[PDB]
Amino acid sequence: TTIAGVVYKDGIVLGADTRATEGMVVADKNCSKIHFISPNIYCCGAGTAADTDMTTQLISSNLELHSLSTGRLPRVVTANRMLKQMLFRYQGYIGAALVLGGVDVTGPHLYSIYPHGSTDKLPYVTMGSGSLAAMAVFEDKFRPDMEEEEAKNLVSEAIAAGIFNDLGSGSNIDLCVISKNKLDFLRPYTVPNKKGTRLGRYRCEKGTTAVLTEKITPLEIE
Amino acid sequence: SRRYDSRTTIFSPEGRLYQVEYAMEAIGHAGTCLGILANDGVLLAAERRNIHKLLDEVFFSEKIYKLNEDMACSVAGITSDANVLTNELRLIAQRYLLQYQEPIPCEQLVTALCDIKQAYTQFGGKRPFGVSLLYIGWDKHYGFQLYQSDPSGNYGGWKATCIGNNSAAAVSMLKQDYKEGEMTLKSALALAIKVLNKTMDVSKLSAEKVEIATLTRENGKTVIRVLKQKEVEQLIKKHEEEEAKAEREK
Amino acid sequence: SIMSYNGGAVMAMKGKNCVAIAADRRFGIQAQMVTTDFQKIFPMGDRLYIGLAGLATDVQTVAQRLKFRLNLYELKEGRQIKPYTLMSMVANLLYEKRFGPYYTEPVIAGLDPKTFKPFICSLDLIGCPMVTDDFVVSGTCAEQMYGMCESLWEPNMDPDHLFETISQAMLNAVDRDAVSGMGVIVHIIEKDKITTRTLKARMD
Amino acid sequence: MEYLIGIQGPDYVLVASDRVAASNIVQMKDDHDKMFKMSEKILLLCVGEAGDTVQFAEYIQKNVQLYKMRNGYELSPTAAANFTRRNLADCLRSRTPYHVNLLLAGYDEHEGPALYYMDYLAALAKAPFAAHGYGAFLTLSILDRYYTPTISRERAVELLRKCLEELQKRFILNLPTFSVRIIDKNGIHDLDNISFP
Amino acid sequence: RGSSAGFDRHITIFSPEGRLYQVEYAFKAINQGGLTSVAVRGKDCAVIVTQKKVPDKLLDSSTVTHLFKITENIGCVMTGMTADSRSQVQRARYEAANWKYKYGYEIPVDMLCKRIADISQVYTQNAEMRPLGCCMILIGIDEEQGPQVYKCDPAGYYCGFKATAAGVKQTESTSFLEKKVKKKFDWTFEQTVETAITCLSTVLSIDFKPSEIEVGVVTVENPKFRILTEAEIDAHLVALAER
Amino acid sequence: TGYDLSASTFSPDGRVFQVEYAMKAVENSSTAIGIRCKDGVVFGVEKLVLSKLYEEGSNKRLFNVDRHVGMAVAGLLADARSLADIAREEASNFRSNFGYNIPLKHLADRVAMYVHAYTLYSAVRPFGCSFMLGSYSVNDGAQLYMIDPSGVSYGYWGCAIGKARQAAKTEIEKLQMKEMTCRDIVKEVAKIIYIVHDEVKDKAFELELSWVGELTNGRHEIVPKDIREEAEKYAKESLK
Amino acid sequence: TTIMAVQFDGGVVLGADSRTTTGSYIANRVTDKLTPIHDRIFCCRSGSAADTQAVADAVTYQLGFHSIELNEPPLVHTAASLFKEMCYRYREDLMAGIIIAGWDPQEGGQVYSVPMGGMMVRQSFAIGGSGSSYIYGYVDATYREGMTKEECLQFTANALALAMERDGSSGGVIRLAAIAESGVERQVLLGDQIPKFAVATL
Amino acid sequence: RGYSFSLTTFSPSGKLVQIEYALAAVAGGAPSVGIKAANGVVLATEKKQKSILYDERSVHKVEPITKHIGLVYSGMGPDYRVLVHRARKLAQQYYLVYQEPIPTAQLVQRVASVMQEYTQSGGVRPFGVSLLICGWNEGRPYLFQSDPSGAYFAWKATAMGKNYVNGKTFLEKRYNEDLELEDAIHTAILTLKESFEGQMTEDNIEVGICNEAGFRRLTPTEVKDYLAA
Amino acid sequence: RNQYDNDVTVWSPQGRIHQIEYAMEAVKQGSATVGLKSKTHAVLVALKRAQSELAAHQKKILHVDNHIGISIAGLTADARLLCNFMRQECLDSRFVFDRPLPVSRLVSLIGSKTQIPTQRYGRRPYGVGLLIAGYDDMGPHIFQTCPSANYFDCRAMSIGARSQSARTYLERHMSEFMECNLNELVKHGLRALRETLPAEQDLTTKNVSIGIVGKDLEFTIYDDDDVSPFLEGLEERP
Repeated sequence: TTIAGVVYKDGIVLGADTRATEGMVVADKNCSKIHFISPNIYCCGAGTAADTDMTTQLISSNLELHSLSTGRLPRVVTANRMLKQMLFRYQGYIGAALVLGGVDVTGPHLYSIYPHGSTDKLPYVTMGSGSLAAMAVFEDKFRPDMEEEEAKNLVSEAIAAGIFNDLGSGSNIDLCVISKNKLDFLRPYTVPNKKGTRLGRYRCEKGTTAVLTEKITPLEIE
Repeated sequence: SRRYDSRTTIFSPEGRLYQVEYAMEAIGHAGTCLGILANDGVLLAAERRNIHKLLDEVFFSEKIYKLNEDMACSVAGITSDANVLTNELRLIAQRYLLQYQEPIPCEQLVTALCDIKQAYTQFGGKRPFGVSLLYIGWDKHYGFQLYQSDPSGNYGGWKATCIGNNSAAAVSMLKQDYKEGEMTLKSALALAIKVLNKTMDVSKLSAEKVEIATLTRENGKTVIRVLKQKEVEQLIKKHEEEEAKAEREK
Repeated sequence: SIMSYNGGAVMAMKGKNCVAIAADRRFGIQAQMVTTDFQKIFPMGDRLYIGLAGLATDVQTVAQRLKFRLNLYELKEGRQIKPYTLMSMVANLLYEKRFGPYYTEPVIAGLDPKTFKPFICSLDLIGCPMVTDDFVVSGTCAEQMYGMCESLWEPNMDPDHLFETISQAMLNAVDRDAVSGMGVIVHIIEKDKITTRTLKARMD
Repeated sequence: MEYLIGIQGPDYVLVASDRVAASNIVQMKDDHDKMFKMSEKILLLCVGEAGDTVQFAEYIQKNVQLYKMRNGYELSPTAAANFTRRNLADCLRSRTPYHVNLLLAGYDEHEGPALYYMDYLAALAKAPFAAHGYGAFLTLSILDRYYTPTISRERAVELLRKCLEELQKRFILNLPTFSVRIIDKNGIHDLDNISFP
Repeated sequence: RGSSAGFDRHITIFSPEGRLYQVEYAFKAINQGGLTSVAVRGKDCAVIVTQKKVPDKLLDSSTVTHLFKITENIGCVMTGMTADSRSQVQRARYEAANWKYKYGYEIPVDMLCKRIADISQVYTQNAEMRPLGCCMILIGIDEEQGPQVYKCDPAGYYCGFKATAAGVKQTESTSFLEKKVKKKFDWTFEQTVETAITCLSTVLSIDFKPSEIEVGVVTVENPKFRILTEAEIDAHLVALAER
Repeated sequence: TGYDLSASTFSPDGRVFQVEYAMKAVENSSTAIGIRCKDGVVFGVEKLVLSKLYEEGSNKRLFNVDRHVGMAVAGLLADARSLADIAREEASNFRSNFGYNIPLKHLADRVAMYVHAYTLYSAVRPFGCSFMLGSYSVNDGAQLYMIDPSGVSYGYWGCAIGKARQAAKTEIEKLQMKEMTCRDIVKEVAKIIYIVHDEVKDKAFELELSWVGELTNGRHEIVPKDIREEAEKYAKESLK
Repeated sequence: TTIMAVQFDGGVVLGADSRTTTGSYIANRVTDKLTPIHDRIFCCRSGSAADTQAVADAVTYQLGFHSIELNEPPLVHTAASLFKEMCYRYREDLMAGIIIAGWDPQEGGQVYSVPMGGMMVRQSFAIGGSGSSYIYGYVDATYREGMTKEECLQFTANALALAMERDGSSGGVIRLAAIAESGVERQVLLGDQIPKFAVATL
Repeated sequence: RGYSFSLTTFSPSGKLVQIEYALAAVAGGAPSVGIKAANGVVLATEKKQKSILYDERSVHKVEPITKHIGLVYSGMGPDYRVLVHRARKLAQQYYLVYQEPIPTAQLVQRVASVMQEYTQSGGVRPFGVSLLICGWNEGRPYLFQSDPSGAYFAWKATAMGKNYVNGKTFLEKRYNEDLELEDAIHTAILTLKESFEGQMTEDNIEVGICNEAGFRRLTPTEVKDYLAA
Repeated sequence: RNQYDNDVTVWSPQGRIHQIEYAMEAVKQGSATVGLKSKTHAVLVALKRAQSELAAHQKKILHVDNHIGISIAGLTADARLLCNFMRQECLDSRFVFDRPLPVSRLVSLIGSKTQIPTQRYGRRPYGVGLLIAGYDDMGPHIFQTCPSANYFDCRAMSIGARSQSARTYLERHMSEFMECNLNELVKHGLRALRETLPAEQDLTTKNVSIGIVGKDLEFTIYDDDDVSPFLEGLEERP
């Protein structure tokens, strides 16, 4: 897994791959490692996938409560604190490593959360297996106050480096662009690798397979 | 605090439980309901008290409250306590199914709920469940069954009965008309329309007032079917025709 | 491998207005078979099926708990459950036991009751949903049937081709692992009907 | 160590058990009864770790007879099997796991005979024949060879004696005598104990 | 009209009209204290004024005060039973700090008053426990909204106000204020203070001295809650009496 | 009225009559006074001796809730002892957690909230005791707080509780404690108690005194008998 | 990591590096271990980042409540005592070493050191972390009674640079703070701003 | 801890007098109205304030439970706020479990279960409010009414509060199933105008609509635009 | 009228709790007993009542520890409850600190445990009055306890029916008790208790029990057999 985030001038860009692996065999080639916490806050998850998904769902619920109770949009520090307190209560057993990003009244805020409850507010972070390659790309080519296009290209290059240099990551690049005014969720932002066309046709004709029993049941419709 | 307490779960000098007596009285006010057993099936029938024109129909039935594949329960009394009891019943049946991987018998289900109702009578210092509700269903052991329940926590198996308003008149009509072991679902429907017309204050059963559901076995799979407005319209038309033919004779 | 104690394999595939779901029949201890009539696919609706592989006791327990919750849902709501909803319910159920988990990897397959749109999914040991558009697997011979399906599968297949595909895949896969086999059953789901067929397979 | 065997048929279930109770090198008892009847027409056979067997069996017996007294009709074998499977499965996660290997047998007037199998992990299964213990490895191949679903009860007893004599010749442990009893519509019937002098 | 049945007057249950007589008696308990408080918000500042009646010289005037500091940027004035008041401000402080610990930012006054009102609701709903005979007035600066004034009551009403009054002279004070806000005004800091002090002095006929009252403020320039000293209060008063 | 039988009720005019009835009780108790001064604080009690049998030091109405703070009570001495236990617990927990001697303001607030919890619920009656706490710290200074059964806590330059609260307050009001010091204050404390004591209604009293200040290095203690005798002599002589 | 604190007349100086490591990989090279518990009270954090952040937030909560209910500015001894009870009660779970410093009117500038195990010790100068080992000698030699604010700042910067060059876990940019009655003056030394010491250079 | 005996108990007639009395308080509550159009549903009520000093924007009688559900009340405001908070918690529990927005029917079932839980439980009074719940699920609108007893009914259109009998008569006179929400809003505003007893303005009332987009409470500007008719 | 009396959590309009006064009246009915002390010794003397001629008289005086003994009055069930509590307190003291528990701290604990129920609904005061007697490093002590949890410290005291005669006798003769031998002290207490008796009745070995504690002497109860020497030299009724 390779997730990455960056702060540009007037918002945040998050990026991630789509390869989910059970062991060393690919299970899902178009996974969504970008989750919804709030309309203005989004998160990307790595580590134990179930832990990440359920934690993000829980905090999304609590922030929905908080936001519609207050009548104002939720903040990022709230999510970060909820997450870190939960994860510390469970003492690292839930293996949810998260990069959390959102835009609120104070400004764009991006957090990296570790399973044991640590946090760090950064301008750019990377987590997962390709985190080191993505950090390399960012430490090389990151500059403060980038334009949106430059930030998108940077994050794409970083996720691509994690893809083409880590076994765990692959298959696609996903992007999410949060700003003060809009949210652009780009699921197939890039397709660096595709499956090659099958040269030979192996379609099996009818009767290729034997059968020892058959039982048809009609379904009533109205 | 002793001063502010009703002290529901106590006996009376005559030996009565006044709270469950009063709950029965409240059920006497509720919209009338009845169920009729037959050789081939059983049917619930109710008087839909909420007959206002503006009311929508966003539910399968107003009162029928299906519980399981093989049983259901119409209601008389407080709708809130009814909803709670129906939830408890569904939980009970699904617990039995989780345990034994067979559908629950109706007698066991009714016994469980009646024990729950009795508990509120005996201890807790809480008010009883002011609900009496019919049960219909099919079990392999005894087949089609009809059961009645009271707030007291006591139940009985009936071939045909009525609860709610004018239940006494309904039963007086049912005793003479019901034929033991000599009924079919059509005849039972007709008798239901008859006693509903006799018991209800409405001059004629509009087919908006009534709600009917039937229970039958088709191809080893029981079905619980709420009769549609056209069906019950045809039924009341047939009943009016029969009443006119009887009157025209004399 | 606690999952390899009972073995087993479950698979699902998608087609044009149709889904197919298949599973082996063997119930066996780590090397000893007991029965060739084990139910690993359980019906959770009119045209929605779930398929479980892993420890057989957890298979049965999960199916029972799921039928419990599902019947309550169908009674309270008054409608049949949607596949995505069942997926979410299963994930919650498995994550309730995140410590001391049910050792099973479910597979759900069905059509949306309103639009009759195909749906397939898989969940991890602890309830990680994984929706796909082509196929999903769970079991010991997963590594085999992944490549087998990657090759044979083609988009927008009709039910005939879908059956031949899933059959060839399951057979050529389970023939190549020890602890699964002893026949295989294939349920085909489409809007009008349900079709179930057992295949002739090597009982070795 | 202990050996159980079950043979379903058209109209009957045949079950057998070894009558040995052994703590260690020594054999304490030679007339141990591993068969518990939960009702008139269903039997429960239990083996495994000591104490867990009798505790669990008596618990299930209590619950089944309680069902009978409360509701007026006995449980079916399928219901009893799923009940004991639930109670066993709930416990393996708990601090008190019952390590018991079971084999249930019953006759239903409607559904006919039935034989169920569940291991200590509580994985249930309906089988035409089944066995437990290390001897099952030897005897299952006999049944797979000579078993037919139309088998008469005399032939079933014969097949049983074949399995047991193979155990006597080929199995290291000493299982001299075996209890036998048949379930059918009439009820549970005890038979002459199969012995090998 | 005002019928009664059972223990409707003795505990919090519905009368035949549904009035909950008890919470009304709790409202009377606020006026039992015998003091009055006034609040008013301007475009850039909010204030709260209240009487400071020392019955005995021996009492330390420093200790006695109905103005409290919930947070750095929140202050409140309590009217009614002093004990229930102190309980409520302690609970408010708890809720503020717990909000900070959980959600990572300073609680808004609206959420605080809503929490306090929900708490008072659980009192007026349950029969065991009486409603607290106090009403709270909160002032604070919301970054987006601006200055804010909210009042709580024993029942649970938690509305937001341009200006408010609480105590024995609540009706007279709000009659006074409704005329002022009906007329347009700029509502600067000095104008707000003058308006509040004039409302209090008019309803009471007191013609206050410096010690006779206390006042607290929040300004967008200085959002921290500040209780003005006797010197600043006298400075404002001398300005008022001159004009 | 039926509204007076529980403290979870309210009068139609807004009053919880149980609390008023409770403070009647402390008003039906022998008086006690505490007078704050520059150096520290002094306490004084009119401990009515019920019988010649009871020993000197019986029914002690002056407690030490902590080393740096003292206590003086009226009303039901049982409830007084209970609240002294509560205060000692609060002080101990505060020292254990925050590492230093508790401030008297916070202590009085905590004690008052514990009192105030009791006047709300019907399961529990209000306390029957009103009491004064007194402490001296070099940073905080002399501090005196009086508490009532209602749970209201206020600081006082001089406080009185009991039957003769009013006359005691007058005699204290003419005192001007602010300039004075403890060694002087003890004497007119004795004077005031000897004044308000009713020889006819109250048969006899044993003066109980306690002080705290810089002279004690911030340690509340009972008066040495030499000074107690000197003050009692001055009081009786001035009494005429 | 390396954290350091020194008491001068009328205040204190806090210094710490900006490196936190997971193994040999630097997850964050600009982390701020200096944490404000209160306006005049600060905390440096060593050990498990999770444990230190958690106990810091809880202490901030408790101390804010205590300060606001007292209506007086809190004490450094009080904050250190809170940290002490927390770290001692959870000494088994928490691998955390803390050093607390602040200013209060009653006692002035104060530094307390709460190492692992939950003991509390007031110190004139106190260092912590993996890198404090390498500079115990430097502080023992260099320290002198009566140092000033700028002198103590330079002392702390030199010490932290010496620790940073040697210790792999410590590194990054030096973050400094000085606390007094006036307020907090924070500054960050990076690159050439950091003091440099000549290598052997044979 | 708390009283453990029911304060609501059966009269010899058989009626829960506490429930009847809570319904009386609801009747004395402020007017409220709901109209289910084919394309949407509208919820409205009057927000009449005792004085101009009160801030209208401070508090809303129309509160959204979710994106696609919002409700309004007549009766006791604090009780309404307890209920709306618990309802939000219930809906989000459903969302955590099923990852699908709750149907309004299940929501009102659950909150009615709560309202039942209070009348039966000990040491408590019933909730002194009745709610109108609106929703858009399965491309269909809904309108429900939850009484203090804990009983939910479904209406095409209805009213609550003062003069609800006359309002319901007027509404039955003026209701058509084929209406769009644009005309439904006018009918609801007219219904409130029947019993408003004043010159209603954007501040004097509050309104919200539910549709395929979701639930939203109309701002005073567009409320004024609708009031122009 | 019945209001303000049925429960303990109800202050009267006159600022009193009637149930506590009633529990005290319960003690005023009980069997009489005396406690007095000197520089070195503390004595507890009791009239043990008999329900009938055949019945043995009630055990008024109890052991708590070697250095402490009590004499009860009123409800013996409440008495035995408090005595078990006190025994456990003293046992905990010896277990923990390996020291005798001081009498003052013990009565402080008793007052606390006796005060908690009288401030709560659905609980009653301990309707018992005690006289404590012990010897500690300070010296002999006599503490009185009431259902009202307040306790007292006294050179001499008597609680029970017709105790006022004993109290006035003790007030008259308090001067000498401080400097007395054990026999003289117990004889004084016995005369005091004799005043409480009806004029018809007279002290006997059967109806009297004595409990004595001192510096070397542990708490010792002298029953009917061994109580005769103490009363052997006593004068007749005037």
